[PDB]
Amino acid sequence: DILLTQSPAILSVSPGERVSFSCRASQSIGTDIHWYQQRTNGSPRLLIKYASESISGIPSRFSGSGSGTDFTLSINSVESEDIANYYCQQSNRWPFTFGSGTKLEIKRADAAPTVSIFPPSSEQLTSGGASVVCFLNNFYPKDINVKWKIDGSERQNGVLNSWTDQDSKDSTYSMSSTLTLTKDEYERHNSYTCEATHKTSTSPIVKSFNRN
Amino acid sequence: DILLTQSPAILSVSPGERVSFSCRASQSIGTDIHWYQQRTNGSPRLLIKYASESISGIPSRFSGSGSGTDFTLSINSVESEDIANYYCQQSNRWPFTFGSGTKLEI
Amino acid sequence: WRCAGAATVLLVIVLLAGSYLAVLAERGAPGAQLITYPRALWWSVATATTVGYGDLYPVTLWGRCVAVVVMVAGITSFGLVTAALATWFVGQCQQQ
Amino acid sequence: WRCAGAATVLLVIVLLAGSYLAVLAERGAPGAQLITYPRALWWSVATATTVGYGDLYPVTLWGRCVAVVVMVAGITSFGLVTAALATWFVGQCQQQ
Amino acid sequence: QVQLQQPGAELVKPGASVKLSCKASGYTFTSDWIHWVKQRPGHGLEWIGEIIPSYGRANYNEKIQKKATLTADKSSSTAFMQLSSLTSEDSAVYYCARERGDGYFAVWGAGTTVTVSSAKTTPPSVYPLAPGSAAQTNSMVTLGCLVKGYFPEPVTVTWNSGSLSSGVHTFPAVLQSDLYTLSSSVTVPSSSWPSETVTCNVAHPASSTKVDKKIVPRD
Amino acid sequence: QVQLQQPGAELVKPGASVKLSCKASGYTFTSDWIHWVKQRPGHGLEWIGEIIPSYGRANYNEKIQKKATLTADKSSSTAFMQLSSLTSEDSAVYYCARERGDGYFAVWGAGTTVTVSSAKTTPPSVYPLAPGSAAQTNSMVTLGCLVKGYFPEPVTVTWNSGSLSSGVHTFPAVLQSDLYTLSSSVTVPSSSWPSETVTCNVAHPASSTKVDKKIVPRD
Ligand SMILES: CCCCCCCCCCCCCC(=O)O[C@@H](CO)COC(=O)CCCCCCCC
Ligand SMILES: CCCCCCCCCCCCCC(=O)O[C@@H](CO)COC(=O)CCCCCCCC
Ligand SMILES: CCCCCCCCCO
Ligand SMILES: CCCCCCCCCO
Repeated sequence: DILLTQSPAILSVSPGERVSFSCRASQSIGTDIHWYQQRTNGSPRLLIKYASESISGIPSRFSGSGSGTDFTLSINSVESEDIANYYCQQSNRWPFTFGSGTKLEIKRADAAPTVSIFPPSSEQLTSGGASVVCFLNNFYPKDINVKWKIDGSERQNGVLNSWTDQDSKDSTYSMSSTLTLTKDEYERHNSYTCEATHKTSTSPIVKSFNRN
Repeated sequence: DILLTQSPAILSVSPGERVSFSCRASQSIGTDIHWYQQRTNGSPRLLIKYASESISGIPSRFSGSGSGTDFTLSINSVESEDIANYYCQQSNRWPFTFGSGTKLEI
Repeated sequence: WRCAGAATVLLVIVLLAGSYLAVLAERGAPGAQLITYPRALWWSVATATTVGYGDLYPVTLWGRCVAVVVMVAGITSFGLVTAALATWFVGQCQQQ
Repeated sequence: WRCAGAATVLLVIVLLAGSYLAVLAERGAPGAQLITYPRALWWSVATATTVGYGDLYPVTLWGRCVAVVVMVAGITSFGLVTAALATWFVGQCQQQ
Repeated sequence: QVQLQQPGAELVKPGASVKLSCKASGYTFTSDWIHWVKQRPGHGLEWIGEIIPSYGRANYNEKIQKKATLTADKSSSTAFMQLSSLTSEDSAVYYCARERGDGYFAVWGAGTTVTVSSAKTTPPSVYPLAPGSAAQTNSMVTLGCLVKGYFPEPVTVTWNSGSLSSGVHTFPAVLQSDLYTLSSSVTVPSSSWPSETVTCNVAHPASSTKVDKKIVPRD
Repeated sequence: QVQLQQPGAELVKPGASVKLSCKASGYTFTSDWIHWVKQRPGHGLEWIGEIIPSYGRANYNEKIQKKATLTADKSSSTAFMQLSSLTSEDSAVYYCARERGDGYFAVWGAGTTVTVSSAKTTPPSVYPLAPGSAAQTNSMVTLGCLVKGYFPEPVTVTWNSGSLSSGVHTFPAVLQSDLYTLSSSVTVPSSSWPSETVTCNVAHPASSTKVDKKIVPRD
């Protein structure tokens, strides 16, 4: 069976410059290679067929080249919507096989996070639970750290964090940090604070709310 | 003559997990590869013919895959009776040749 | 002229059915290349004309059986088409 | 119709004997691929029809002599089978 | 219109079986092949098998264990994959794809998320996330909703039934005590809220539940 | 039934020759090829040659020295390999195998152990191994037999003519002063012995000897 090597696995690029994805087959497959794009949580989407033939609806910035064993998918001037995983696939010999995929990452300008804190909802409190949610949105680079404080002292238990992949709309990252407690434990304290530390500022970006 | 490389020569595995034996031919031989099992003091026994085709009497845990130069014999969930030496053999070009063998250890 | 037209229809049917059935027979055999319809049609043509470049050929038993039908029915029917064209050409040699 | 049937039998005999004798001739020559009967039968068919894909062929002197017999007797006999089928088809053109 | 239709999710217990469906629409030809592709979270695309509905012949990836059985029904234009005797290794998204017999996958389904687990189906609780009474308003305001305590994956969150697409983040779920939780955020011009409604729509196909929740300022 | 029958052993002196036989049964076709494969102890399989009995043509591995001559006899359905002018390097197990002309070895003989040596054939002495009078009995009891002073290899040891297969170990022989020695062990429920007989059967094909010895408690 044909092995398709996509190397490198991650492609990091500045906006607007040219980028090339490599696909190499373990033996010659003529021009029987096709390229798919898959965005976060999306289905694969056909970009190029038979190595170089364009598909209706695909932007003209996409092209492909090669024959034999070495194949290239090229994007002229990347933009945020091109952030995705890219797969090649061969149809020369049975069975059809897929490459392992290359991720496109974009190097954009630094951006500080927009921090919002949300106290627990009325509906949630009326049934025992209390979740305090903090959004840290549209920052870059992806390195960030969040710190919860209750009445001025750092809180680490009950904290669950989640990070998005790179955003295909503006090349940023976002993160959520949710501190979940009992309603009684929530009702034994006044001040709730999430603190975000990011390379954009030496001082943390701090958002708070008093329960009382 | 076709050289068949079986690497690694010894395969060490925990019981019940999947194991794969590799056979690589010095040139492309289509699907003309066959696999034999030989237990201590026993005769070789045909397991798979033409790379992937099953043999009557061989447990369904055995399967094979590959074409061209790279070939795999797989056992889903090994058990003690699979302890043996495993050989590949090609029939694409004269003369027929054998791989050097892989030992399965549990 | 009517009989030449019937032979051409039979040839096209053989080429199309051979292309469809070759793909059906060859998919599932690792390493088989006769597995998409456009190039299987090219293969059936190269076989019925007896040219047989060998850029494509079947590797399975049932693919090779399909090949035999394409040879038998397709070489006969292409011979009929060829014979008709040679007869028509010999006519206008006489007409000058 | 009786003569078409006799030609078909001769063709099958040529294909089977050619397949058996090709393997016998080719085994012992390092690198020979025409060395198992099923694919040798595929080779004999590709030769008698003159298609000649060339995925398989003999490399020894006696294998190539076997090939010549398959060409001489097999192309003649396949031509006879082909001629009979073309005659039968030309009949129902007349019958319409 | 969507050319291949797949259910969103299937929960199966370890050792049990499931039948996935792929409903085809648009143009159908005798040369069509339906393919099935498996993708485990954070991994690549893995070819499972193919079937030609006009004849019923199916073929299977020989490099992996055969856990699938493919069938088709020409009347309902629906292809099926029977996955049998499943294990945690079979938890994945399963795509179907259409190929016109010329080698490439022109169209793909949305995929069916299969989770193999002994835990039970649980609908999510959706809670609004509105700013506190002391939060200061910039030129934009951020709102959100909290989707807690569901199983299995996935959920789909939209805002105003899809009309609000820009300024939306939905965070990957985090798994806790056999239950998932995620949040979604939306940014709109602070001029527009609450004079113009903003509402999140949370769908959970494994439990066949769909819920709305309007975000209104705190009293 | 066994489809290819080979003698168990042949002793040949250095520089001498021997003729190995392979008696075929079951279905026979004109497409059949008989192959010969050599295996030295602790080594892999080495293809020697092939003959097509329906015609009598034989071919030989060109990468090794030609020490073999293959013939066949259609009346007795027996293939022969003449090994000539032998050396210590020719000591090995020699298998014959049947191939239906389609490339793979569907069936194999049990192999003939050839030893090239100047030493003489010697039958083994078999001794019982019963527990001492002070050995304590668990839920199982271990018995054995001692096979000493034979040449050449091999011997075959069974217990109760094969009916006792589980709980059996036969150890590889050790060579001493031109004589081999091995032991075989068998474990049976201590409830069953000696009320139910246990007997070892030792066969030595090179000397055409077969011996039984019952294991009885010490007096
Ligand atoms: C039931 C269906 C059976 C027959 C269907 C055949 C479809 C033909 C349409 C071809 C689309 C182009 C394919 C492509 O992009 O690839 C081209 C470049 O790789 C090669 O084209 C080809 O293989 C050439 C087509 C066959 C040769 C013509 C012989 C006529 C007697
Ligand atoms: C004296 C005997 C001479 C003739 C014996 C021929 C035996 C035919 C049975 C084939 C068994 C399948 C082989 C296999 O598993 O391999 C297939 C896949 O590699 C290829 O099959 C083949 O090579 C196709 C067979 C020949 C094409 C048919 C032409 C008919 C006129
Ligand atoms: C492997 C599937 C077999 C398909 C064969 C179609 C009918 C062939 C007639 O020659
Ligand atoms: C090498 C063995 C020769 C076999 C030739 C068979 C007879 C050929 C007749 O053309």
